[PDB]
Amino acid sequence: SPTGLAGSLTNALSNGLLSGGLLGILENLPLLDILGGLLGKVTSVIPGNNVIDIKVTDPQLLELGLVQSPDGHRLYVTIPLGIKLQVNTPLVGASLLRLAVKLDITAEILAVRDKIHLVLGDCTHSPGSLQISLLDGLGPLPIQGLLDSLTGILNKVLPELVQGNVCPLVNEVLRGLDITLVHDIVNMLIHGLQFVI
Amino acid sequence: SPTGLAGSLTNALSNGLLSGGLLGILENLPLLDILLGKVTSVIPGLNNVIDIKVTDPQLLELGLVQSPDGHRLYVTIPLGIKLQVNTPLVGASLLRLAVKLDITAEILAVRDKQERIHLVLGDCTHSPGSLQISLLLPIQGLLDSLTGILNKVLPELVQGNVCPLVNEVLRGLDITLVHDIVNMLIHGLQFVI
Ligand SMILES: [N+]
Ligand code: NA
Repeated sequence: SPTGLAGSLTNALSNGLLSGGLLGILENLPLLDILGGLLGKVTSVIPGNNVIDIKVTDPQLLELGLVQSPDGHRLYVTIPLGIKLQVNTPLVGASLLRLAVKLDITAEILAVRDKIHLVLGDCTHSPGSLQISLLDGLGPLPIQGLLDSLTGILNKVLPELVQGNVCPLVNEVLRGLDITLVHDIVNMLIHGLQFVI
Repeated sequence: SPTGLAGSLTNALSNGLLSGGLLGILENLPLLDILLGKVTSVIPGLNNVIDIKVTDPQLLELGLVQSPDGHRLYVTIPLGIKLQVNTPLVGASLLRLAVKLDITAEILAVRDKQERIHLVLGDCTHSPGSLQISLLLPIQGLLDSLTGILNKVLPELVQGNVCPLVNEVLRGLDITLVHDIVNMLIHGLQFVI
């Protein structure tokens, strides 16, 4: 089952991310930190328990993708990510929405010189990767009256959040990859040779 | 466990050989099958001169080296066996031997006139100066006789039975491992440390 560089890099990346650890990073996202208006936020806190609450669970990593530029000098790894968002309200003590979330992080890997060598270029959220799906709901009301408003803000906040949280890690994983694996992959890029087919 | 090509190649070969399966081939070597005293034993009815068993077949760490131009590759396949010598005539054992032998497979990348690149074996040979022999009522006499014949027969026998295998293994290697190695050899690029 030993294989070539392409299959070795993605296998090595995954193992690096998981010992990062990515899943913990994907469980401890500060979604509320960022996500009338404040009057309610104030009335509930001063209420002396309420508001809505959001739990992050079932974080997961899926099979990485790998694509190489036609010229052969650049590598683009895509990192499919998954989380579930449990939307509740402690006030009534009920769960209103259960969402499944999927998102991709597209990291570009470059070869660079500074006397370590295989480095992260652009880390970003792939456009169109964010798929929010309804898993469960208290009833027809939150689904017909809350979801779309909720997902709407989510399509605006999450991607840049995940990118910012995940993106540092992959760089830490690139530097720390097997020395000999890196060396070989660099050679192939420098000479614009295809190893991802 | 994920490494570069060199590291990956060695592990791939080791797993490939063992599941080949190399050990069985070494045990089943036809050492015996190979004048007056010889024909005499045949004519009598109820007698067998001597027998040899091969035991404790073992595969050691492969060695890898790359040519200076970076176009050819030389993998070293260290081998080990134990030879127990018996005389079935009497019911006795005789002596035990430890034999260590090295096989050297050269691995090349050649370009086809049709732009296709194939990875090719040619050639495999028992490595000169590899064969080593050690001792585990008297028996000092035959020892030099057994040592002498082993010294002029074994290496070619092992080469003959083993390197057909390695050739089988190289064919069955991972498609992308081969394509990656081949590209780097045919473009003269070092990946062996
Ligand atoms: N809504
Ligand atoms: Na629910």
